[PDB]
Amino acid sequence: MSELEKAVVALIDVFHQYSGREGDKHKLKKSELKELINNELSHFLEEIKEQEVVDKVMETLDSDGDGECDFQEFMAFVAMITTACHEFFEHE
Amino acid sequence: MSELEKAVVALIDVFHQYSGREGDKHKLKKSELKELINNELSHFLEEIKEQEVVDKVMETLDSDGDGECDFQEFMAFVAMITTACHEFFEHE
Ligand SMILES: *C[C@H]1C(=O)[C@]23[C@H](O)[C@H]1CC[C@H]2[C@@]12CO[C@]3(O)[C@@H](O)[C@@H]1C(C)(C)CC[C@@H]2O
Ligand SMILES: *C[C@H]1C(=O)[C@]23[C@H](O)[C@H]1CC[C@H]2[C@@]12CO[C@]3(O)[C@@H](O)[C@@H]1C(C)(C)CC[C@@H]2O
Ligand SMILES: [Ca+2]
Ligand SMILES: [Ca+2]
Ligand SMILES: [Ca+2]
Ligand SMILES: [Ca+2]
Ligand SMILES: [Ca+2]
Ligand SMILES: [Ca+2]
Repeated sequence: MSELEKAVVALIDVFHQYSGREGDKHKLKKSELKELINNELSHFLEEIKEQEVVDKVMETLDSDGDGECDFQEFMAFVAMITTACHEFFEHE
Repeated sequence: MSELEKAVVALIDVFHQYSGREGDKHKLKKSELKELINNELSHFLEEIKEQEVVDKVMETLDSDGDGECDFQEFMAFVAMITTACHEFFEHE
């Protein structure tokens, strides 16, 4: 597989690992999203240590308003992060 | 870096490699997008061998209508592919 293909699979993998912990196995609840961010984005995002930060992050990502982050919403989050880093690294 | 973080960097890397070949170094023209798809998505997408396919792919991805695929448009493309694979692999 190419680096791009492996990246696609990694995105699916990490979402699977975290979404499947509790409740709906295909959505991230607050606790699952928090742990995904804290364990897997520790170099890109500040560690979440406050309930109010958990709440605001979910509120921002939950565009369909069901209180959880589904795969499409997770991809939008990944796009946000990647775009920020693209602009940072390319000086855009 | 986590697998998720490495994936983010890979997306930026592959876009950088292809966008920087010709013209605007931060957008993919038709030839650059074609080669990105053919070289880097050879296991996910059928190889593009026809001008009309190149044209339709760019037409679909070029949501701002400037004739090229920028980073945001590339991320939307990655989201399309990853979502398709997520649904395939999770039986969603
Ligand atoms: C690509 C990531 C990165 O290196 C950032 C962010 O996490 C994200 C884009 C913006 C980068 C920062 C903010 O945090 C970073 O981790 C850090 O490397 C960057 C510093 C060095 C703090 C400069 C600001 C920039 O926004
Ligand atoms: C995750 C990718 C994948 O494995 C696919 C696609 O490229 C994408 C999701 C859908 C998969 C297919 C179509 O092409 C694939 O490469 C292939 O593995 C899948 C087959 C086996 C052809 C079954 C249909 C499915 O849509
Ligand atoms: Ca869950
Ligand atoms: Ca939601
Ligand atoms: Ca939804
Ligand atoms: Ca270019
Ligand atoms: Ca465009
Ligand atoms: Ca644009």
